[PDB]
Amino acid sequence: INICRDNHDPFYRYKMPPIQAKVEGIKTAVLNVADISHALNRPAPYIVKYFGFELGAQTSISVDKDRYLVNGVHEPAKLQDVLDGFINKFVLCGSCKNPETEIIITKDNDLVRDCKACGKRTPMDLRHKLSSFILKNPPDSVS
Amino acid sequence: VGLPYSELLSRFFNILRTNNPEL
Amino acid sequence: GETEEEKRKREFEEGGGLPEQPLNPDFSKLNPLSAEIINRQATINIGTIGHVAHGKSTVVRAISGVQTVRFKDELERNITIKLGYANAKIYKCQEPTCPEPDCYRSFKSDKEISPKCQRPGCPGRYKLVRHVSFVDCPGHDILMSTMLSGAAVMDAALLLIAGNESCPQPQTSEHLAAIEIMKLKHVIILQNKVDLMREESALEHQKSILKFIRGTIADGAPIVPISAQLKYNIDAVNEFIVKTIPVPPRDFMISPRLIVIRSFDVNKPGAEIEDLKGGVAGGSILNGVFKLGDEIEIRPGIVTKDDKGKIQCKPIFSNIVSLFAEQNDLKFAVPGGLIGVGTKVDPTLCRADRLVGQVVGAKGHLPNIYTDIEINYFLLRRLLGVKTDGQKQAKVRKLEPNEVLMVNIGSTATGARVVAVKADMARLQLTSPACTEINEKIALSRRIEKHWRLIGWATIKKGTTLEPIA
Amino acid sequence: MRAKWRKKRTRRLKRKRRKVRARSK
RNA sequence: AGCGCCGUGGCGCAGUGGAAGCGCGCAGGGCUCAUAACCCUGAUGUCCUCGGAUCGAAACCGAGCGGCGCUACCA
Ligand SMILES: Nc1nc2c(ncn2[C@@H]2O[C@H](COP(=O)(O)OP(=O)(O)CP(=O)(O)O)[C@@H](O)[C@H]2O)c(=O)[nH]1
Ligand SMILES: [Mg+2]
Ligand SMILES: [Zn+2]
Repeated sequence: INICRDNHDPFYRYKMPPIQAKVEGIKTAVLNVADISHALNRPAPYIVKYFGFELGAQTSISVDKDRYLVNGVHEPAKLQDVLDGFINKFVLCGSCKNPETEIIITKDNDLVRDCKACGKRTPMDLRHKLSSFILKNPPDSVS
Repeated sequence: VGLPYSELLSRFFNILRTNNPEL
Repeated sequence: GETEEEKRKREFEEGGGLPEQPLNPDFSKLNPLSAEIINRQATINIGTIGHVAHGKSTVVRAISGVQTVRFKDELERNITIKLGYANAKIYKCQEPTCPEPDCYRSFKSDKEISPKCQRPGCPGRYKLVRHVSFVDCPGHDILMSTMLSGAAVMDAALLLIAGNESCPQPQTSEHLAAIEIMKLKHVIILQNKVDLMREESALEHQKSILKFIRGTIADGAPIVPISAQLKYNIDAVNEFIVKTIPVPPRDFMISPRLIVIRSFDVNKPGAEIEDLKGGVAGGSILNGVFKLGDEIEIRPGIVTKDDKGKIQCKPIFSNIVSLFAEQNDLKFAVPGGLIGVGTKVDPTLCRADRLVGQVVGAKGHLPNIYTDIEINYFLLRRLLGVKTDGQKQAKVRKLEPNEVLMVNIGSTATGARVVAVKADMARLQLTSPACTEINEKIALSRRIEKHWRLIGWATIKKGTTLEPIA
Repeated sequence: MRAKWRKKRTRRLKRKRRKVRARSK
C-alpha cells in the first residue's frame, strides 16, 4: 500500500491506498476512489475528473453507485502517476506537504488549498481545469 | 551491582543452545 | 485412567483447597502474611512499565497466567486504556535439597495452598509466601493519567527494556521518573529480549542500562533477563520480588478509605433482569479494613452545573453489597490490593471510564472536595519522552498564568487553570472535582508537543473546600 | 482551425500570466 | 453475550409462495470491404446446511452455519 506519494519514501506519514482498474468491454472501473477520497479530504469526482483532465478522453462518473469508469487503456502506473499529479498539485500543502488539505471557497470565489498542520491557505492553481470542476460543485454540499 | 544478572544471562544462553541448536 | 480435570480436583483437595475467610477474626493480630489473608487476597501491588509495543502484559501472563482482556476491537492490538489486572501466587518449596533458584513458583489465582512440586523427583509441597496483584500500566504517549494513577497505587515496580532496540528509550525514563515522583524506590529492571541476542550485545546493553541509572534516585535496582514468550526466568523474578521488596507500613490503625480507578457495571445481557446484580467499582484500599455490608460515599461523585454555571458535587453514598478480591468473594478486605467494591450503585454510573480516579470514604469520615488548591511544585531540567535527533533534550519552561495543566492528584485526572505562579508554589483552579485527604502525592503534566508531557511533582499545601450538599 | 478560439485562447493565456503576475507582485 | 440484515452465474439490484432472475460481464454468430455502435444466440450455478407446512419450497416457518449493522466490554 502506497505511502500516499510517489517520489517520497518515509516510514511515518498519512496514508493513501493505490487505485486499480477493471475492464468493461472499453472503460476501466476504478475500485479505490472513495477511500483515497476520504484519505485526502477531497470528493471522488475531483479524483476522477482530474484523471480525465490530464488524460483527454471521455469519462463516466457516478458517485451514488460505485461504478467509476474512465475510458482508455491505462496500465496501473499511468493512472497512479496522474493521481500523483493530483495529490502533489492538490492534496499536499506547501510547507510540510500535508496529505490532508481541503478545498475551500472564501467570500471571493478563490478556490484554495487549506491545511491543518501548517493550516495555510496555499495559493491554488486556479489555472487548471479541476479548479473549475471543484468550483462547479462546492465540497460536501453539492455532490 | 548487576553480577547476579549475568549468571541468569548465561543460564538463558545455555538453555537457548540446548533447545534450539539451529539458531 | 483419570481425566486431567479429576486429577486437578484431587491435588486441589490434597493441597488444602481455598478455605473460606472467617466472618469476624481478631484484626489486632492479623498481618498481611497471615494464612487467612494470603490465600484470598493480594497484599502487594506490583506494576509493570516499559516502552510501547514491548509486551508488558506478556511477561504478566508468563508470571501468573491470567490474561489482561485487551478489549474494544481497536484496542485488541494497539493499546488499552484501563489498567491490566492479574493475580499471582508466589509458591516457595519447603525442601532445601532442590536448588534455590527453581524453588520459587508463581501460579494463577486458582492454585491451592500446597500443590505438588512440578520439578521431577521432588516430593515437596509449595508453601504460599504471599499473594500479589499485578497492574499493567499503559505504555503509550497519549495515555498518561492512567499510568500515573497506576504508579500511585503501585507498591513495587518492574521496568522492562528490550535489547536490540535503541538503548535510550525515553518512555522507560518517563515511567521510572514518574515512579520516583510518587515515592517508589523498589524497582526491578527486566531485560525482555535475550533469545535473539549475541553474547557481546547483551553485555553492551547491560553496560548501557547501568550507565543510564547512575544519576537518578534509584540506585540499587536488580536487573533480570526474562523471556516473555519462552516462559523462563520466572522463578528468578519471583525470588527477587520476595527478597528486595518488603511490606510498606499498612496496618489497621489508619482510617478506612478507597481510591477508585476502574468501574464495572454488572448487567449480564440476554437474561431476564429479575435476576440481576449491582455495579462494581474497581478501587484500591491504600488504607482501611473494609468488610461486607458497610456504608460508603463517593466524594466527588455526581457532577452537575446549575443555570449560573456553578459546579455542584453530590457525594454518591452507597451500601456495599459485596467486595471481590483474588478469586472468591471475601468478607473483609485487606489494604494493599485492588478490590471490586460491588455496590447498589446505578448501572450507568459504572458503565464507561467514569469512576476513573475518584476518592471514596466509608461512613465515619469526611474527605473534603476542593475548588481552588495551593500546591508546592518542583520540576526537572528536561522533559522525558522527547526523542531529540542530536540536540539538547527540550528544556522545560516556567509555568504561566492562565495555562491548562493536567494535574494528577493521587489518581484523579483533572485539568487545572493556573491563577498564580511563584518560585516554589502555585495556585490551581479545578473545573473538575478533586478531594484532599492527607498528603496525596501529585504529578504535573503540560501540553508542549501536541500530547501530554510530565514536567514535575507537587504536594497539596492549601485549598478552598466545598461543603457537600446533603 | 477556428481563429475565434485561437484568439480567445491567447487572451486567456495572457489573462492567466497577468494573474500570476498579480499574485507574484 | 443478544437483537436487526444477507446468503449469486465473474459483479449491482430483486421477486421470493409455479422452481434459476435482468443489466453488466463473457464464447459465438449476425451487419459493414473493415472496426466499433448495434443486432442477436448461447455457459458457468448445489438463494447458505437440515427439517416442518404445501401438489410442489431457492421461496411461508423452523433447529442451525458462515458473514455483517448496534448494545458495549457488560462481576
Ligand atoms: N521477540 C519478543 N516479542 C515479544 C515478547 N513478548 C511479547 N512479544 C510480542 O509483543 C507484541 C505485543 O505485545 P503486547 O503485550 O500487546 O504489548 P503492550 O506492552 O501491551 C503495548 P504498551 O507498551 O503500550 O503497553 C506481541 O506480538 C508479542 O509477540 C518477547 O519477549 N520477545
Ligand atoms: Mg495493559
Ligand atoms: Zn498546508
